[PDB]
Amino acid sequence: ATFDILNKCTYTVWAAASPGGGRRLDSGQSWTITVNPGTTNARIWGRTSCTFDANGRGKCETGDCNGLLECQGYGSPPNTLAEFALNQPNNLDYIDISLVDGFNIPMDFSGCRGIQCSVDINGQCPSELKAPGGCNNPCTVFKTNEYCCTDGPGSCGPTTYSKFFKDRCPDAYSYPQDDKTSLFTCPSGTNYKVTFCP
Repeated sequence: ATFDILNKCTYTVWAAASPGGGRRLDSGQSWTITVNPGTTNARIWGRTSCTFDANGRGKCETGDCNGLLECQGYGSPPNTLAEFALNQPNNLDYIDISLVDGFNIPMDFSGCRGIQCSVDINGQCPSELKAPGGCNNPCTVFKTNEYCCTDGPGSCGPTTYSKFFKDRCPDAYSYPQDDKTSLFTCPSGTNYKVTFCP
């Protein structure tokens, strides 16, 4: 599938993708990439307040991926995530927005359907979760089963912290096993758009 990633934010967002790399997107700028069929574990995100040298090495305030402009792996929370797995059994793509790795930039992720998390989550973030330039999931900050779901299927459920996210962005994953209301499919052959600050 092709993904068009567009920055509508008034500030620069350094877009990233696993797999795909990364690009500086000033306001209004787009980057289009191809992710091949069968790819799983994939994600697109944006990074805020980056500094990079002439070789693309540096650091971002949110979503940094091992200090590279061109990501070769996942970023550091908090980062709003567009997650996808392509061309899975029965020709289904599995898509979602996740806040399980935190929020940093409001996002729209569209394909056969539009999913959005566009609220001022940073401005309303609980003091327990606040991070420079974003809002961490409780699981990232507090390493307990109640937030992280490590103890098996059904061992965790919504918490006052997951609900902070879920009340505001009902369609995104708010805790690791938030599947029934956050996991979507599109028929395979769909193409996608990720928009920052929709």
